Amino acid sequence: SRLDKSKVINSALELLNEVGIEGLTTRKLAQKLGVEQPTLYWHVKNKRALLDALAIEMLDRHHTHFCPLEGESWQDFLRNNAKSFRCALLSHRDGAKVHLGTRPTEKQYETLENQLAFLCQQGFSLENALYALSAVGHFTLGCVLEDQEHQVAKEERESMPPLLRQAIELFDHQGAEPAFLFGLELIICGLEKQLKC
Amino acid sequence: SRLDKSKVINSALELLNEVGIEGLTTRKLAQKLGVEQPTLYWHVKNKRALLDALAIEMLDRHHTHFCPLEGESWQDFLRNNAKSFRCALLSHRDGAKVHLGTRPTEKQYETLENQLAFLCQQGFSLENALYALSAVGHFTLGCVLEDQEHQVAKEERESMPPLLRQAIELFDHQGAEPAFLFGLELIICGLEKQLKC
Ligand SMILES: CN(C)c1ccc(O)c2c1C[C@H]1C[C@H]3[C@H](N(C)C)C(O)=C(C(N)=O)C(=O)[C@@]3(O)C(O)=C1C2=O
Ligand SMILES: CN(C)c1ccc(O)c2c1C[C@H]1C[C@H]3[C@H](N(C)C)C(O)=C(C(N)=O)C(=O)[C@@]3(O)C(O)=C1C2=O
Ligand SMILES: [Mg+2]
Ligand SMILES: [Mg+2]
Repeated sequence: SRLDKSKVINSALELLNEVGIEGLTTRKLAQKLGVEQPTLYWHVKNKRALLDALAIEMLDRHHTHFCPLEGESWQDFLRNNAKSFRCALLSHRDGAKVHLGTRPTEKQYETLENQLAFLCQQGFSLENALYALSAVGHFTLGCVLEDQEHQVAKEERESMPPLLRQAIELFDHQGAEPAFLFGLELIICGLEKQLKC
Repeated sequence: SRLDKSKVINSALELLNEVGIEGLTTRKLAQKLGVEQPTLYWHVKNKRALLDALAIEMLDRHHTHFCPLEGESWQDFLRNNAKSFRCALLSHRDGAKVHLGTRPTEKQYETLENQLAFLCQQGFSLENALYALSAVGHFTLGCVLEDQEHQVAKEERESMPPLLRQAIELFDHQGAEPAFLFGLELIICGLEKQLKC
């Protein structure tokens, strides 16, 4: 044990994959680290705090499109931002659940301010620009949550009208990705509309 | 004890409110009913099955706009359908989590077939019509999940750029409802677009 925040979060990320969000505990975490449970406090207070750092960490590694490139349309940006957010959530077991209920923190202030200012100078009012953000985040979270639940819920469970069958089979056969890429693009047309004003 | 499925689900709905989704168990349920745990099996196999019935029940009571009224635009219908779905999820503690990962069941076949056929005769292809449905459901679920988590997550936790502050305060001050009504309406403009074809 070199004893590191970075090693704790690494190890916690692994443990999340092993047991998932409900089964994750600080007790189980220290044991995986081969340390006593008081020691691990020097890095995490408790489960919520641990979960906040896991959520933060998943963005650090995977949410790469947190920032607009100039010349890149706001439209492409809401697109690539949602994509990498999605990508962040999917990176681990219960990724979307680990994010749920988190809020902006100090180290995101600059990223997030830039995010609203980028939209604003495109001509969205601050209000619509923050609603453009929540619509995309709510929608993306909704997709990954359903998509992520699908598997554990299919484990624990065991004939119809032909259009419904066709619809389910089309839905089932096409991944989460198209269902995701589709709504994403409906939201972007709503916003292309709104902005025209 | 008259011993009823209807009484079990009533009582389970109550228990969900008391302890929430993770703390709900069949063990805790029978004890609330004043019965032994074998007895309660004659109505529910296990937690997943219980959760499926709770999810079903919340739609029965509250998801009233499951069906289009002719003369009612598809647009008004996707609107009122999302609204009452939302309404279903919010009706109980962890309502949105209880739905997560559920799938269409036999008694929904007629409702749901009608739902895709209604859109189809409006001129959506089956595929887009099922994507119009998932976009709205994913988005609605994403809203209520975040909205529902907000409170428990605020219990268990403890300064910034002024536009971010303004954005948070605007966001915070305006309920979940506007953030919800907004994305909903972006999705509907995307679909008003797509259909034009
Ligand atoms: C293909 N078909 C669209 C599927 C496929 C997988 C699914 O997991 C689901 C659907 C239909 C949708 C219908 C949506 C609908 N609406 C968009 C809210 C809806 O009215 C209902 C309902 N029972 O009225 C659903 O079951 C629903 O909430 C739902 O849970 C679905 C759902 O779980
Ligand atoms: C007002 N502002 C938009 C708020 C308010 C409450 C919130 O709970 C949140 C935001 C910003 C959004 C930004 C979205 C952004 N995007 C739409 C995916 C985003 O890029 C980030 C990010 N850190 O890059 C978020 O924090 C974000 O995922 C997020 O978690 C937010 C979030 O949790
Ligand atoms: Mg967030
Ligand atoms: Mg569903």
